[PDB]
Amino acid sequence: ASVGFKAGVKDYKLTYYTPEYETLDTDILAAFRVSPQPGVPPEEAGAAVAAESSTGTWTTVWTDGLTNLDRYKGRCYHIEPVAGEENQYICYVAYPLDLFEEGSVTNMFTSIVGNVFGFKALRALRLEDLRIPVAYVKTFQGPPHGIQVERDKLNKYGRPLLGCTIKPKLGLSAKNYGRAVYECLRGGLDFTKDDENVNSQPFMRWRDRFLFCAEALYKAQAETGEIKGHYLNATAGTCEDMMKRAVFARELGVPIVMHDYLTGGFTANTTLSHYCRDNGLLLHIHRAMHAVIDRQKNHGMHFRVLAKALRLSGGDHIHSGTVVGKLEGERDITLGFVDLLRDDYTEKDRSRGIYFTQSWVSTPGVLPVASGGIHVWHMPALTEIFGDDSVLQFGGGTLGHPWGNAPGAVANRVALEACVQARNEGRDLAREGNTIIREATKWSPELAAACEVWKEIKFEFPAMDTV
Amino acid sequence: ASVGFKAGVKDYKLTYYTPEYETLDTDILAAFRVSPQPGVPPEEAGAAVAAESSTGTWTTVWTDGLTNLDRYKGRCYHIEPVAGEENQYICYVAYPLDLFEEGSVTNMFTSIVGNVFGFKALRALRLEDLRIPVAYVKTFQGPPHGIQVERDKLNKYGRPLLGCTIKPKLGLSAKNYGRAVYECLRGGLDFTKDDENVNSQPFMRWRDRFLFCAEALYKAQAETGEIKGHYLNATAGTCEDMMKRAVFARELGVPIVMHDYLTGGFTANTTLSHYCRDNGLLLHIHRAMHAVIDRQKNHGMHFRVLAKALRLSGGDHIHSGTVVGKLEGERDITLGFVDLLRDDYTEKDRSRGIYFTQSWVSTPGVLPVASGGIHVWHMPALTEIFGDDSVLQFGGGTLGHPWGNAPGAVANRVALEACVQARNEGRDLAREGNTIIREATKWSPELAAACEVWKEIKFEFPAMDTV
Amino acid sequence: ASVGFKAGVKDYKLTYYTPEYETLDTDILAAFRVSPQPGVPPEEAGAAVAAESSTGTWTTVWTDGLTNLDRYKGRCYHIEPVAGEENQYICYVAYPLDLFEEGSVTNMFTSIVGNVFGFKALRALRLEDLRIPVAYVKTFQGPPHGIQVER
Amino acid sequence: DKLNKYGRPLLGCTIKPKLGLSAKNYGRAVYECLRGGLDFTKDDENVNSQPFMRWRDRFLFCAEALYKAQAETGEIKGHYLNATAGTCEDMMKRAVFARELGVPIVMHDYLTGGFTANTTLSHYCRDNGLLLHIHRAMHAVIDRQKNHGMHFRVLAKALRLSGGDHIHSGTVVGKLEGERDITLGFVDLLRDDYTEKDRSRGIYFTQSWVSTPGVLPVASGGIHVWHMPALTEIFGDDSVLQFGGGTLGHPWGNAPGAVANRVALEACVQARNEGRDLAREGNTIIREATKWSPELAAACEVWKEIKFEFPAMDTV
Amino acid sequence: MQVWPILNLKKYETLSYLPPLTTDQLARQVDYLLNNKWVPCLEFETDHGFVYREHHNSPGYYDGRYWTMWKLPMFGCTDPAQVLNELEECKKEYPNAFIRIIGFDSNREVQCISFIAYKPAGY
Amino acid sequence: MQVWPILNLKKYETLSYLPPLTTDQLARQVDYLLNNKWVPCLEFETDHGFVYREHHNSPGYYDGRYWTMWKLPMFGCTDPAQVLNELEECKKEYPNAFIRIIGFDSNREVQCISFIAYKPAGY
Ligand SMILES: O=C(O)[C@@](O)(COP(=O)(O)O)[C@@H](O)[C@H](O)COP(=O)(O)O
Ligand SMILES: O=C(O)[C@@](O)(COP(=O)(O)O)[C@@H](O)[C@H](O)COP(=O)(O)O
Ligand SMILES: O=C(O)[C@@](O)(COP(=O)(O)O)[C@@H](O)[C@H](O)COP(=O)(O)O
Repeated sequence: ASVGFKAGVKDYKLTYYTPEYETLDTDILAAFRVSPQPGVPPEEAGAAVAAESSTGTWTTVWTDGLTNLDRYKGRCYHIEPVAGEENQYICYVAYPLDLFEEGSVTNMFTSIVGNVFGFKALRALRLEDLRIPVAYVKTFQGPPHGIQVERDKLNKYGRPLLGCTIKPKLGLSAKNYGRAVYECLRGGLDFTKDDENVNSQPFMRWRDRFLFCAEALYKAQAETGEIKGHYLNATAGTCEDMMKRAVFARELGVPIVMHDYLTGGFTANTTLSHYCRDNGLLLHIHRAMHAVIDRQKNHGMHFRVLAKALRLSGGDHIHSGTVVGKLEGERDITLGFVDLLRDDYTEKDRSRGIYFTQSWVSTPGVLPVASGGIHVWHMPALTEIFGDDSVLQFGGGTLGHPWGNAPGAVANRVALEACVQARNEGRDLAREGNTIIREATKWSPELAAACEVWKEIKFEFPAMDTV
Repeated sequence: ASVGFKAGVKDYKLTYYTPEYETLDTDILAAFRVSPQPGVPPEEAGAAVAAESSTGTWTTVWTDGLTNLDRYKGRCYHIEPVAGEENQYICYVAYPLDLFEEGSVTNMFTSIVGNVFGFKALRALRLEDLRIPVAYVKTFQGPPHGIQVERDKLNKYGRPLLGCTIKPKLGLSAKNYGRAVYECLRGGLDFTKDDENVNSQPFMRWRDRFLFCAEALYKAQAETGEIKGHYLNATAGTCEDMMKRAVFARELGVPIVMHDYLTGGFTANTTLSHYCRDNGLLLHIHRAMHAVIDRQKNHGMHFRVLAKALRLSGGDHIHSGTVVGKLEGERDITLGFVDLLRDDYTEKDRSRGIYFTQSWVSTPGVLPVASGGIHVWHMPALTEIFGDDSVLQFGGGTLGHPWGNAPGAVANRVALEACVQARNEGRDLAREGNTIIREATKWSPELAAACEVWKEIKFEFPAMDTV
Repeated sequence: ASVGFKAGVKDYKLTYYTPEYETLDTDILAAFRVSPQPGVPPEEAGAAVAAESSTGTWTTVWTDGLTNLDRYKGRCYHIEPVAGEENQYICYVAYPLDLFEEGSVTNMFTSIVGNVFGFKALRALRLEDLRIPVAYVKTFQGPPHGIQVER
Repeated sequence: DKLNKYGRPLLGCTIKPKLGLSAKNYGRAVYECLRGGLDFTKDDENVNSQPFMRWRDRFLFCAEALYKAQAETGEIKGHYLNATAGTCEDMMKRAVFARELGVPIVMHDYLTGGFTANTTLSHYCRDNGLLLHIHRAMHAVIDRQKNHGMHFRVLAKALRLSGGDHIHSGTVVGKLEGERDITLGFVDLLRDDYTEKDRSRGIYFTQSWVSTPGVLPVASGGIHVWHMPALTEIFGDDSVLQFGGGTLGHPWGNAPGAVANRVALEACVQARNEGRDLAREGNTIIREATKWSPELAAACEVWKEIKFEFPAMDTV
Repeated sequence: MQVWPILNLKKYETLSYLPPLTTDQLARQVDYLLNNKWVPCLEFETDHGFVYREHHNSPGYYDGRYWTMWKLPMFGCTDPAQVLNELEECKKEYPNAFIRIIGFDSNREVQCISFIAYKPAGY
Repeated sequence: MQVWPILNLKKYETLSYLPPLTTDQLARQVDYLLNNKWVPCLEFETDHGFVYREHHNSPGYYDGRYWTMWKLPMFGCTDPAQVLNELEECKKEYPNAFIRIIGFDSNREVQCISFIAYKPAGY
């Protein structure tokens, strides 16, 4: 059935606002927080977003008649006002499965988030959530290994894993990096790591660092009898350079490498994820740059969307915030996306900002990593918030210990184990946290010295990203 | 010279606020628009930004004594209040050359923009500009070809180049795509192109599209006698897939491919840029997703920074906005970054948002591309704003013509040439624009038909991103 | 929740005949034309087919307790007699998506049709149809071109 | 010669449940089976690479487990790693990693994977010193009925040409169909250099092999300790006897389940070598062994009354 | 400032940096495992109490991760005394072995508990 | 439920899981070999009684498979006493060696018999 072609511009709502539409189980659904310019009706704004991110443009084109636009168009099917907000709405848009390239997070974002945020007709736009249908989820590899496999390879069970970022961030030589690494690992930490911006620089070239860090990690492992790892950074300027670094890590026989997925990019990250699966390397992921995009409530993309994208592209760990540390992260929102990263199924829950029910059809879970301004006194809270399946990282919290790295590592390991034991015995980490730490200081000089130093350090400021 | 190690936290301003510092010509300079939380002094906020993006952390670490922190630390050297803004400041930070990996935009952003935007102590943060020293610029390849070489390969001189995005965005088959392409090209357009989200999908696989588009472009070129191109999209889910697509374009002997640098990523983009230089392919770059980051004045990264990053990583064209079209772009800010993309030297000019003088040491210029909601009546304004060195793209503006693609192409080519001739004769495009178009409609039926349809279409809304 | 391990053989129908099961949209469904040997009840024959082509064997193994067999087992969820045929039934079996390797027809047939056709307890067996869920279909490339592209 | 195993049938075990176990649990089961006396353990035929257990993780954990069992017992061990895959490329990647691990044997499902892929793998195994165990999954779809299809003996000849070091041949006494005379007929066609026409065993033509190596027949499927005398008598030393449920179904676990099977086998080999009639004295030989082997006694109690007897569809 | 020792300081993963568990502390850990409905199991090792690399050096490969199973996992066990009883029995049979208690979560198929319950002389 | 031992449980291939062979049981095995017309031969080893991998780790490669030949295979031997006699003689010369009896089938060129006939002290 076809009607003639009439040149000219028509309102987007005539074709793209579809309130009677019932979503299919194969549709990708998007929840957009839309703030229209004065005089632009919410139905037109939502329709414009749906049109521009799928099949339409600003004027009528005759070529629409060569296909069946009804099966390809994006559709704004529901709109709801945002409480306690001026002229802001949550618009739900449905995208047919056929619009997306299989296994490509790059393609998915290009459509949904490519051009709509710049429309003159909108003051602001934020993507809050995406319902990824199981049929699309199956086209991705997902994490190279995932929680279960990682614990099995490393033989670590019953407690959060412990890591430490070497400091200062930049400026140390390859040999000094390895020296710091051995001292941290021998004191009880499971992992040490290159900082996110440590790639290859004049003060320390990557191959020299990989070599010295391997020597240091093997020495700490032999000394303690526990498996150790040091995340070697594969982030690089080109796909080729990234691969060369991953390849040398493979040659050294180490267990884990890392990548900055947003600054390196999805295309490069997916290549690395596949390489890690093929070569048995664990992949730690940094979310460097995420706050440029996800901090403000009125504009950008919420972190939960970036977290889902990483679980599809692939990563064994991903930084998820600390809640109590130096960087922003509200408790409920955080618990919301931590479930989205670890579980196989998460039901819609607006109180935690989860707009859609999401199933993963057995795609492996990703280990959340809490890092950034945390110390021994935060241990009970961290253990309580994240539970066993998490990695807790202490950079300044280890290298800032008055007696050095090994004692700094001991303090963190003892504090963690004291909390795990207390929790397992039935104690309330939330009510008894400080008491549990104090009790441990009676027999651990290393912990006592750490507690004295950071006793009054807290990070409390109003959050910008709230439900 | 060394002082003892005292564990504990100290204010960042003690080490990172350095108002007496004279910047070196090798330093990367950053201008941050900082909005501190109540009670956080601007000097401390600026110092925190400088520390966290370079060498420091939240507490004192003994390892600082193993290096010379004075030569590696980032430094907030100047702070100025923002006029007509509450508790907002422009903080200038200097980063030594040694902190960066040569030829890696990925590494540069990881440091400068990696973690600072999420500090609990800040309400908002925006990176406005970066002064890239010539010593760092020389470590990059830059555009595979650049303006001069591109005009020389295509034999096109004396006027803006003309392109057209095929519509609907998604939903057309490979054969229908080629049919639309031939009709557009034969009417006078220099280029046609895959839309940014057209990669490889169920309705049209990439190899079929490349093949039919090559057939269509060769037919239009033989018919008209003018060199033609169709940007084939190489954007893909992995580095490997991206390379396979670029390789087939090379085999077909076509002149140009395209990539979405932000959704594909810098690592993948740099790999493609190098491949294009090695194989003589022009590289058109889409900035899909940029508005998620650069729209709001209070938080994010200004587009001028993303434009500089692309000129380093590499691209022969980059979308730059239209000013008068459907997507946001203020005239002065736009002219500012267009100069940063094309010229060898641009002097500081705060009225256009240019915070630092920037030299390029002969790195090729990039052709700005105006695309998005423009039509024949905008021609005089576009020609006046961009001048000859630009590409003007009309998607709906060609395929929305009442008589079809070839006549739609003729209308755009005639309108452009009428403007070029008028300008060359000394006429004021700004004052006489409408008259010049009307005169041309007297002898061009194709232009007259287009003018009737879009006569009253304008896009005027208040801009969010202003100087 | 776990019960002890009791060594020994039990009827397949105790674990694999599941008439109250509602199929999921992600399950691969199979319609088998089953002809049991005399004395083998259709429920046991259908259950044997479901067990042997998914997770079970002929005697109880303790390792079942290391996983959650409920999420992995094949299930005979429906049986219907064949009209005008002696002692022949159509048994419907459901297989969870997780049992199959993505993009591998070889793996799909190995499970569903690998060993069940030789059971001494059956006289004959024919696979009539398979419902391939869209989630599994998406893991395959399918035709290199297809009708439209070829024309 | 490579494995240094002589004078008795080889013993294997298929890990169960068929699907659903993680990579680490697979290796744990493997070590326990191997340390009790079995020569081999193996991936089930449909264990390729799935959401619950990806192939590379399995290969890695199984290698760790097999090396531990070998060091503990002093006897060479193997775990057949499944190379069956969706494409030739995937199949090759799996065979290549097995080579890297230095393990001795891989497996392939020749009918579901296909002859073209099987021949490629067979050549790769010859070039890299890997033993190749072959599963006949899907054969019964083709060879069960007497009126239509292709008899298994034709599929067995095809495998000996394409290539495989072992091939499943049926058990006769187990849960899957296989008549004694027909089976002995194709077992000769798989092992010998020359087999004369013999219509009583369904051998229509005399077949010579001009020294093409023989293939080891593998009896697997519903067999247990009480079937040992019969299996030894039917197949003789050159065979592999596999006990999946027959090992993992033992009341005391895998290692004791393995011991029960190894002891039962050796008791039969010793009795046969001494001149005893396995056919007449089978039950007595097993009972005698239970007097000194608690592991065997416990297995015998459990499976005492389990037999699989139904009329066969494929008869001469 | 104390220097963290270097000699004879081998560790045993979870709970090994705390003072040795008393009888009651051990029983509490077993209770925790049973209350969460995890399946208890004992493993022992006499020859290689620590991880090493003899057969391969590729990423993620280590020898010594697998120990030997004491009997079978205790499916259906609801009494901590049964576990502690098996521990004593394992100790009497293998006084020279390291013995650990693990607890399986069968839905996720991951060990949610794992700790050393007995160490031979001089460890 | 008995737990299969872990220590000092090295095995020796065929017949090694049965109670040790008595003199008569050993003689019966030798008779079996001769009745089948296989050629008997003795092999002994003092240094590496078990397989290991020192020189290579590729598929199918193991060190320790080859032992040393006692004299020569007994071509034409028809009396079990001759074999048992050589066994005693080998034992007197190498009381510290593992000694096995093998039987060759020369038409197929495969060893059809192979079993340990003597083990040194503490094995
Ligand atoms: O540079 C830093 O700040 C850190 O190295 C932590 O150092 P400290 O351990 O010394 O605090 C990063 O791991 C951030 O935590 C990343 O942030 P997020 O985890 O929120 O992505
Ligand atoms: O999807 C679109 O809107 C376009 O295809 C234009 O279509 P029309 O020509 O039909 O308007 C893109 O080129 C945008 O212009 C990109 O925005 P920017 O150039 O600002 O990056
Ligand atoms: O899935 C199964 O049934 C088995 O794993 C045996 O398990 P159990 O050892 O537990 O019986 C296969 O080896 C079949 O024996 C193949 O049949 P065939 O050998 O006739 O090709």
